[PDB]
Amino acid sequence: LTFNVPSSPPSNSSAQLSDAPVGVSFEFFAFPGYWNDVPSTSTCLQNLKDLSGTWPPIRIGGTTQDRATYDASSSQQVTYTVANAGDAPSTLTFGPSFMSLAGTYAGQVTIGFNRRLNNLANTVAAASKAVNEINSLHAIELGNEPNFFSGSDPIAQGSSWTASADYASEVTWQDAVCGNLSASNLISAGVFFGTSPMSIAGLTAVEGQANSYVRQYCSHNYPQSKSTANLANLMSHSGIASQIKPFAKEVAAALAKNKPHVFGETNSATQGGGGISPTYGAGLWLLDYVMQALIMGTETLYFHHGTIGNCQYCWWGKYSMGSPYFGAYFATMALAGANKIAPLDDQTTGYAAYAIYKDDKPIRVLLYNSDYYTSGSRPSQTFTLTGLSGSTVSAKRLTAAASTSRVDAGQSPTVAGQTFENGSCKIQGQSTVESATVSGGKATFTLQASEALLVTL
Ligand SMILES: *[C@@H]1O[C@H](CO)[C@@H](O)[C@H](O)[C@H]1NC(C)=O
Ligand SMILES: *[C@@H]1O[C@H](CO)[C@@H](O)[C@H](O)[C@H]1NC(C)=O
Repeated sequence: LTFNVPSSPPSNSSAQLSDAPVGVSFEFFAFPGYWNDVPSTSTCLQNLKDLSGTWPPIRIGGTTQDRATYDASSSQQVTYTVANAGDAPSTLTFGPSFMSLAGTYAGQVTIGFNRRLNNLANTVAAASKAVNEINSLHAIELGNEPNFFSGSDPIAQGSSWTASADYASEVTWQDAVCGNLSASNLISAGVFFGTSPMSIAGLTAVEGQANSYVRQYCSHNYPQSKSTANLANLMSHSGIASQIKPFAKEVAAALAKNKPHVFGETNSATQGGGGISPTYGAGLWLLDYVMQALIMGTETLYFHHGTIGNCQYCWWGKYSMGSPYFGAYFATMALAGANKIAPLDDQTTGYAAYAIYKDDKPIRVLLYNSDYYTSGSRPSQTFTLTGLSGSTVSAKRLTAAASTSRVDAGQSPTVAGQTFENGSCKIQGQSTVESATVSGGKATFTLQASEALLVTL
């Protein structure tokens, strides 16, 4: 199989990309623990900034943002109790210094505040403090996954919680927050899990003049639950194309309002992840999902990091690295300084090829073999690229022993031979770069099942 690399961006290219499309979401209550108690956080984020030149954008939110109340007179960043360190708190408070800690991050920061408890004055005070403390503030969410609120939540005001109820609530909360802050272009609106029963298409229809308050429209996407866990299905190249397709309408609806779309919270599987979430294959999902989502028109994807020590989809923890970080790293490397990406394949098979442009010139090609592999002879697929200049190209390979490979259990993936230190996220090992001949403007590469290859032109 053979892909031509066009000399300028194809018609099915992505829009002009963000300086750092691969971002990170941190569970609200846990954010200070990530900054204070998890030495890998600093280095894992610095490694990605080292590739792209831009700090990964971050988002601080999740279900616990709708369990949280702002305490203007607390000198604590976050105050809560849990019976078991693996549990998320049922209630918590956060001080101004929570926003101050967010404000120490140099990359774009999105922070999520509470709408479920209907404490509008308290959320307005939190928003004003966020604007004062967070120089790199990007956006503020007013409620997380409002599609999961019910008639028993304060925000529902003793009436059924419907899509229409949410959309009207969001307009009122956008107007109150922005009116109080004399602000516009600030709110990360929707924040919906999937596209039903609430959608960006429905919300945008209702926003009217409240769109000037919106910074971006936000979707959450988790392809699987612990119950639908299937690693082959997750990482499948054509399966990813199907999986994201319902969001195309959402992206269209945001961009029609001249507002970017984001996946402001996304990861492989729900409830902190299941048995497939810590695997290399989940990293390969992440890599390909990022590329397809950006071509679809999303600006940024923010990959969720949950309870410290009880999070299967996390890129890192206190003591160990996670296989999925390799997908985030490789994605960041593929996109670094790039203006555009285009799909060279038709997304009907397991095999992907993407041309990556800078200044409307092809600079890299990303190749992906999504075939699932755990035992026996490992299959492979040859990829031929045409329209190349020169005598030679270089490549870096992402591989591991198996689709199931976990860093714990000692089957760390490698990115061009390198790994990341448990407990620090420091880069380890000698980088190996592959060479391939160019003859008649053609080069051929071989990817084993469950591999990716980044070719530099
Ligand atoms: C600001 O917030 C309050 C709720 O605290 C709301 O009643 C009021 O209408 C808001 N003011 C403006 C100007 O939007
Ligand atoms: C993108 O367009 C190219 C032609 O320029 C076509 O070969 C390829 O299949 C297309 N891919 C998709 C996913 O539309």
